[PDB]
Amino acid sequence: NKGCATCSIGAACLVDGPIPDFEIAGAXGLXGLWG
Repeated sequence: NKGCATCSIGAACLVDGPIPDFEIAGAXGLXGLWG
């Protein structure tokens, strides 16, 4: 959806590898995953 534009980036901490820890910096991406 055009609503979740404030965080079109996407949810990805990367803490599941390099170990940067919940490095999302914009979970808004979820707003787009649905619309």
